[PDB]
Amino acid sequence: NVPHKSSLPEGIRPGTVLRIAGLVPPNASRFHVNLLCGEEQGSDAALHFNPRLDTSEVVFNSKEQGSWGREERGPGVPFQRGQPFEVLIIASDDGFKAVVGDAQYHHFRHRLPLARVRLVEVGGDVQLDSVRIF
Amino acid sequence: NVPHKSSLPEGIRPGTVLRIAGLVPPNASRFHVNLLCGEEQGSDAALHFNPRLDTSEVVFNSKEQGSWGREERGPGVPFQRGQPFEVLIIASDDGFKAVVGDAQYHHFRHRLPLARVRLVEVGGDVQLDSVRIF
Ligand SMILES: OC[C@H]1O[C@@H](O[C@H]2[C@H](O)[C@@H](O)[C@@H](O)O[C@@H]2CO)[C@H](O)[C@@H](O)[C@H]1O
Ligand SMILES: OC[C@H]1O[C@@H](O[C@H]2[C@H](O)[C@@H](O)[C@@H](O)O[C@@H]2CO)[C@H](O)[C@@H](O)[C@H]1O
Repeated sequence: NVPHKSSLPEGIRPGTVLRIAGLVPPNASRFHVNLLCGEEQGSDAALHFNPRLDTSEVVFNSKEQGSWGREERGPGVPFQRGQPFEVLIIASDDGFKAVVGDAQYHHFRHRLPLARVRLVEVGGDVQLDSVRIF
Repeated sequence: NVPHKSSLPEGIRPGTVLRIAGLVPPNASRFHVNLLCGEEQGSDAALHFNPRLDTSEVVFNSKEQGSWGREERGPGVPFQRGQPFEVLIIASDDGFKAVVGDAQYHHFRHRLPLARVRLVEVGGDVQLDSVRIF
């Protein structure tokens, strides 16, 4: 389906909320939500949120000068092929809160400063009904 | 018809999201969402979100020492009788962002210090499905 890419020219502040509503295809493998620091290829990523249906896992990480940081994995997979989903990604001064459904799924401490974030990206095996930045 | 009242023993910070999902009765006059700083009757209100189906308006305000403050009004009423709704109240360093539907509605700029808030209440003419604090 069409992916999402949107600029955040001033960055984001504690209280920024990214809301993604969609539907994991019935034969999906994996999709992702990126908060990048530029339009450049493989740019630094303050957050990489990667639900993996094929391997039954959800990986969190950051990227800096082309090398990945230490992965963090959440408890379980709050996604199912063929089911719709609602994701909130909430920026605090300490980290990102990943809310799936009606419960917080994981908390990802910042590695890159918030003010360096300048681009949001949503793609993969995912059908998107709405992407909003509040 | 049941009202929601839950304590925030650790308070709220920037990056906190208050999600409310419910339905407005077909005979509703008003319902309210309050962020109070204690369980006192007539406690100080850092925020008071008051949709009104009878006078067709949405009022924001703050209470301090029993006295209401300056009233702020949103553009229109994104609520209807006999219709479901979703409301996001997002706390940041500057104020509270009120989102209704899938669109930013209004921004209430802080009056009380955010650290005062220790309690959440939802009452009035409203039928609640979920009230989550992320
Ligand atoms: O961490 C984000 C990236 O992970 C890469 O895959 C990891 C894999 O998760 C890990 O288990 C091991 O196999 O090494 C790989 C990288 O070192 C993904 O390929 C990449 O797309 C990101 O998701
Ligand atoms: O909204 C704060 C309080 O307003 C009270 O009614 C106000 C009214 O909104 C205002 O237009 C003016 O006429 O003074 C009235 C009395 O303060 C509500 O009765 C109260 O519940 C609060 O909502």
